[PDB]
Amino acid sequence: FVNQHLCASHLVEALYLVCGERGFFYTPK
Amino acid sequence: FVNQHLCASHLVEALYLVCGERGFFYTPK
Amino acid sequence: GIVEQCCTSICSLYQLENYCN
Amino acid sequence: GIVEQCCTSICSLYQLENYCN
Repeated sequence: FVNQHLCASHLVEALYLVCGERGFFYTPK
Repeated sequence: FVNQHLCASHLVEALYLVCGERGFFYTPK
Repeated sequence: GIVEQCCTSICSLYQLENYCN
Repeated sequence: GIVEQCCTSICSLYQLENYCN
């Protein structure tokens, strides 16, 4: 699921799945 | 050495180091 | 930033993990 | 192709290995 173009909520979903309990920051600018 | 912007001969060098005896193809178009 | 790396171009696990806390 | 992925944007091992034989 990570090795593709990921935009908007789809990007966010990947961050959520990858980062797990570490959490993450999302800064699209 | 791989997680940066790699252009021209610098790209080629990274392919050479990563691919080893598998060899590689370089198609810049 | 993340959009240039993962949306505009193809994402990777290495790049996503740069945004994990 | 490889230039768009690795030159114009940041490369990764995953992407380089897509060009290994």
